[PDB]
Amino acid sequence: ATLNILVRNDKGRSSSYEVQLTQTVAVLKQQVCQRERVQADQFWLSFEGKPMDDEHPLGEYGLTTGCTVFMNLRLRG
Amino acid sequence: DFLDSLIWERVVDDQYVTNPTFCISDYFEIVRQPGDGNCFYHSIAELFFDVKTPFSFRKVKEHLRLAADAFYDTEPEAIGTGVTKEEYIQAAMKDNEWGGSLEASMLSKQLQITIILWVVNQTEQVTAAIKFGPGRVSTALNLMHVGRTHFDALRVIN
Repeated sequence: ATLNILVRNDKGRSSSYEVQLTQTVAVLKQQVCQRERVQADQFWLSFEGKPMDDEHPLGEYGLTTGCTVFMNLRLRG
Repeated sequence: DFLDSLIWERVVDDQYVTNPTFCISDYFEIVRQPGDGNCFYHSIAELFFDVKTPFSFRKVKEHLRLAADAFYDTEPEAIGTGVTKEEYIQAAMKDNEWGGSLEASMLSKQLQITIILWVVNQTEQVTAAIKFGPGRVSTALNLMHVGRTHFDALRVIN
C-alpha cells in the first residue's frame, strides 16, 4: 500500500513523493536528495511540528495521503 | 510594513520558515563581515553588542557554550547525528569553526532573542528565511547567508 505525500522544499515548493509508511525517514531523505540534488546531511525533515528521525519508519509520524513534510536546511557559514 | 507582514510557517517549537522573493537590499542594509570562518559569530556580535571589535565574536561563542550545555540534547537539527553534547561543544569552539542554524537555534533560547537567517542567491534575491524565536523581523537579529558559505549582518532600513 504505497502512499502519496507532499514534501515542501527549501524554496517552499511542494511536490509529490510515493512512499510506504514502513520505510524509514532516511529512505525518504534519499528520495529528496535525488529530486532536489542535495546531500542528506544538508537538511532534516519535520512533520506537524516534530523532527523526523532517520532510523524511524514514516508511519511513526502519522503520515497520510496528501500530508506535507517540511524540508529544513542545515545552514553553516 | 512589508517585512513584518510575512507569513511564517511553524517548523518545530519556535522555529519558523518563510519563502518570499525580494531583493535583500530593498529592505536591509548589509553590514559585511570577514571571511575568516567566524562570520556567523561576527554577524551576531555586530547586532547583539553595542561595540564591535575584531574579537567580539568570541563573546558570542562563550554564550554558545552555555547554550549548547542547556539545549543541544533537545535540538531538532541535532537528531540522527550521533554526536554528543561534549563532542559538539569542543569542536564548535575551535577558532574559525563555521556556525549557523543549529547555533542560531540555541543562542536564540540562551539569549532570549529572535534570530533570522535570510538565504540569498547570487542575484541577492531572498529564497528562504528561517526564524528562531517568536519575535518579529523588525526586532530580530537579521543575518544574510550568501553562497551557502558566508554570513553578513543586516539592519532593517528604517
